[PDB]
Amino acid sequence: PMFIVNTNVPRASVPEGFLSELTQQLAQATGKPAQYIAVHVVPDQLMTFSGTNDPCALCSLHSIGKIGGAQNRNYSKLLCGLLSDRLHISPDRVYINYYDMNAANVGWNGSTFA
Amino acid sequence: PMFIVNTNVPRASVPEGFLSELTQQLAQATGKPAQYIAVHVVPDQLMTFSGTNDPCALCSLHSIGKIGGAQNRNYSKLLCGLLSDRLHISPDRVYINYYDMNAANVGWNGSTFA
Amino acid sequence: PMFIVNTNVPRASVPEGFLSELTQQLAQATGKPAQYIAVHVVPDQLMTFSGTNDPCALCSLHSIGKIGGAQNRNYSKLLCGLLSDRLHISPDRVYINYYDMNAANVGWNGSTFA
Repeated sequence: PMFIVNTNVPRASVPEGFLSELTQQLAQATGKPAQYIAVHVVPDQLMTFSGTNDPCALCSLHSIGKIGGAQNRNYSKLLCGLLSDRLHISPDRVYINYYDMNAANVGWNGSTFA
Repeated sequence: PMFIVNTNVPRASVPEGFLSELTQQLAQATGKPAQYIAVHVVPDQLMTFSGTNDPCALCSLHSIGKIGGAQNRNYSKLLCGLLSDRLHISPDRVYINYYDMNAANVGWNGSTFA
Repeated sequence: PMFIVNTNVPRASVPEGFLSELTQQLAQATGKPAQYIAVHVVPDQLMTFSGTNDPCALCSLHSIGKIGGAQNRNYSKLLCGLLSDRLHISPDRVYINYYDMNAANVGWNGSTFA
């Protein structure tokens, strides 16, 4: 899976460890091995949410499978809780787009996974 | 809805107010209130279009519903018009990918819209 | 078509000429003009793969058609080979998500392709 976070919080506010904690927390939550988790954090972005420029985040989680109604609620609880606790971004200024990717549409290692 | 613009136009060429103009022009054309609209603008990118590095932009609009061929041509004329009057990017060097998100695949506020 | 690469390799490590190369190699592999190809490379990113900060990349290829089993396998050989020879990223630390876009969902020149 891959998790991307874009945020107007500044770089010096993302705590050491934050990527490694999202890696291990996502491997538990998705049940995928940690070796296939990628995390990407992009601070200091020019963003607005609900018309204001208070701290906010736009995120994406792509996974082959493990995407659905209850699971994505669970991911939002986990990921909005870490973005509030670690980055101090209120949950109601976070969006997370979830994508259930087909294996034939994810390249890795020179081939795809179908 | 969430609108993202990535462009090779430099930061200082992106005028103040441009994220509020896209917020209020999206809430009028999508019909969704500004509370739900997030906008993210990323200047100074390394990007080419048709092979050349004149001004260009790659953008995405994600929304739960309100996405279709004729709606998307309305959004394309309004957003290409703001990118050409504000950022002076030619409309034929702009791509906008539109995504109709299922509510269960959008997280917000620690849960999801399903 | 549009190809985006996000990677933690530094900007000075990207060959000057790498976007032109990717334009021309994605016009020979998708079979599409280089006028409608857009390429975007984002170095120096905060990202991890398998929980370590060794060189990695998260990419996307979007195209109207030309996207499917065989073609995605071919693009994964071509583009994993390019990022390993040019940016020295190991193919097992690259993800490429492939998106077959409906023509009605791609805006360009103030309209959509359908």
